[PDB]
Amino acid sequence: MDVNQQYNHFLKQHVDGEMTTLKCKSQMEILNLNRPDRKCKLKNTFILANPDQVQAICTGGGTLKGNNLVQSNKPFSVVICTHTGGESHPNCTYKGSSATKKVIIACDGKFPVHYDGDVDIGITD
Repeated sequence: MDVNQQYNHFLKQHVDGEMTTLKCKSQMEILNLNRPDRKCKLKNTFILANPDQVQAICTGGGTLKGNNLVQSNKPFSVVICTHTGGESHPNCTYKGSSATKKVIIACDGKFPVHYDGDVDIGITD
């Protein structure tokens, strides 16, 4: 299929089948090192699934809400990394939490996307 670089960016920021609460420090450092001023991102949600399962949200596996937002019809295992302290790397502190939730993402045609990666995917149910 065709490459959508925003889809690759989405997978890098939000899709990791091997993510755990204990891995928040290492995974957030990766995201924070690419942010202007290396400001501590206040939250990031990781989906424990393969790209095909998440891409499907855009092509038969999701409910259209509003403003290009689509809610997955099935729940996903997620890991949420939440800021507890720091303004910038390397003084960022995170708490990891696990949940099972339908995810809310942006779809550009058949491609999950995130614009500016300054926000996060949504969770519900």
